[PDB]
Amino acid sequence: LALLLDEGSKQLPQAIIIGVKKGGTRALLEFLRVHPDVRAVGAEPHFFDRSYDKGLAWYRDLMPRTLDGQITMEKTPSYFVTREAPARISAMSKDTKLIVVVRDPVTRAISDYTQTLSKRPDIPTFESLTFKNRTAGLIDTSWSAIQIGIYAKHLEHWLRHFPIRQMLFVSGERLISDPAGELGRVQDFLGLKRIITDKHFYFNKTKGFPCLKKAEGSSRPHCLGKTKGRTHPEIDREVVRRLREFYRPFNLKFYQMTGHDFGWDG
Ligand SMILES: CC(=O)N[C@H]1[C@@H](O[C@H]2[C@H](O)[C@@H](O)[C@H](O[C@H]3[C@H](O)[C@@H](NS(=O)(=O)O)[C@@H](O[C@H]4[C@H](O)[C@@H](OS(=O)(=O)O)[C@H](O[C@H]5[C@H](O)[C@@H](NS(=O)(=O)O)[C@@H](O[C@H]6[C@H](O)[C@@H](OS(=O)(=O)O)[C@H](O[C@H]7[C@H](O)[C@@H](NS(=O)(=O)O)[C@@H](O[C@H]8[C@H](O)[C@@H](O)[C@H](Oc9ccc([N+](=O)[O-])cc9)O[C@@H]8C(=O)O)O[C@@H]7COS(=O)(=O)O)O[C@H]6C(=O)O)O[C@@H]5COS(=O)(=O)O)O[C@H]4C(=O)O)O[C@@H]3COS(=O)(=O)O)O[C@@H]2C(=O)O)O[C@H](COS(=O)(=O)O)[C@@H](O)[C@@H]1O
Ligand SMILES: Nc1ncnc2c1ncn2[C@@H]1O[C@H](COP(=O)(O)O)[C@@H](OP(=O)(O)O)[C@H]1O
Ligand code: NA
Repeated sequence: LALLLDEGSKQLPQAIIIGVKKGGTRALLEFLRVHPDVRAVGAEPHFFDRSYDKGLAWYRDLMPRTLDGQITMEKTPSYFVTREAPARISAMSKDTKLIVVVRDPVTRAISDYTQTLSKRPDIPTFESLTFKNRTAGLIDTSWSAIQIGIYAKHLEHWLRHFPIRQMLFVSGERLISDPAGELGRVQDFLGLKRIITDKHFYFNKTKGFPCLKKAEGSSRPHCLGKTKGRTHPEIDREVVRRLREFYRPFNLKFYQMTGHDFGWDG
């Protein structure tokens, strides 16, 4: 009795949020889902890093259906640091657009540690993990929480397979302070009309972050959940200064590669 509509085909994603871990990848994808021309995968696929042997038909079948003109997207934050991922994504399509939501490497590292802490309460201290010798002097650049934050090093690998014009570096800090402004730039990059705007957001004082007045799936207000916007433990103040000192030259190189000063160093 009801009219059942064509929902279109499943397309491979024309744009992927490839990083960074704890940069604000869920927030960005959630906000983009408000747009009538966006369809997104929910959970992180981890195709190009973990499930690549399943093949592209399996990956395609994970995708939402789309009507003509809609963009298909997913986010997997580990892609950015996955050595094989640039070649593999280019093999799917050299024209894929890539979004990297970046964040102050120091708060990104603490966020990453705090995520582990929320699931494993008796992990070692952040300060012990920061140093080779677990006390001072030399920073353990091999520790994942520090290594992920050296964005210029990972970016080099991507630029061997993509032109930088196909990459957008989104400010995780501005995504919080001015979500509508940042989403304006994202919509431009994706070729989307600039529909997501200031009126889609409000500041939730209890959450401490922007929330959506309406989500794609909700007539009611939507904040991200308990795993988003965690209270960080306090980190030793001198350790923080040392980590900021370690990242500064790498940050400046990243500003030079991307053409933008993200403000993490004054
Ligand atoms: C409203 C509306 O509209 N609605 C609508 C819609 O809905 C939708 C929506 O929209 C959306 O939004 C949603 O989404 C969602 C999703 O889905 C979900 N998912 S799930 O899956 O979960 O489900 C979610 O998501 C989220 C979550 O939450 C999270 O979680 S947590 O918890 O974690 O937080 C996630 O996360 C993730 C991340 O991200 C990742 N990253 S990357 O980068 O990787 O990518 C990951 O991470 C992880 C990893 O994995 C790992 O690795 S491995 O390999 O290992 O595995 C890593 O690990 C590491 C760590 O971290 C470290 N640590 S530190 O500290 O350094 O950092 C290390 O660890 C270590 C330590 O250290 C030491 O200590 C230890 O030692 C030991 C141990 C043991 C022993 N014994 O045993 O004896 C001894 C000693 O060790 C350790 C180890 O090793 O382990 O290291 C490690 C490793 O490293 S390397 O590098 O070397 O490798 O990391 C990790 C972490 O975490 O960190 O993954 C993760 C996860 O994991 S698990 O496991 O947990 O699983 O994710 C997130 C995201 O975002 O994604 O949620 C969401 C949402 O949210 S909100 O907010 O937004 O709310 O969805 C939805 C749905 O879909 O439903 O729609 C719908 C539908 O519709 S349609 O139409 O479409 O159909 C509707 O209905 C509605 O209404
Ligand atoms: N509106 C929002 N609500 C909640 N978290 C937001 C947000 N906009 C940005 N974020 C950031 O998104 C981070 C998580 O990034 P990802 O989804 O890539 O793992 C959070 O880390 P914190 O928990 O350290 O605050 C938080 O700072
Ligand atoms: Na973590």
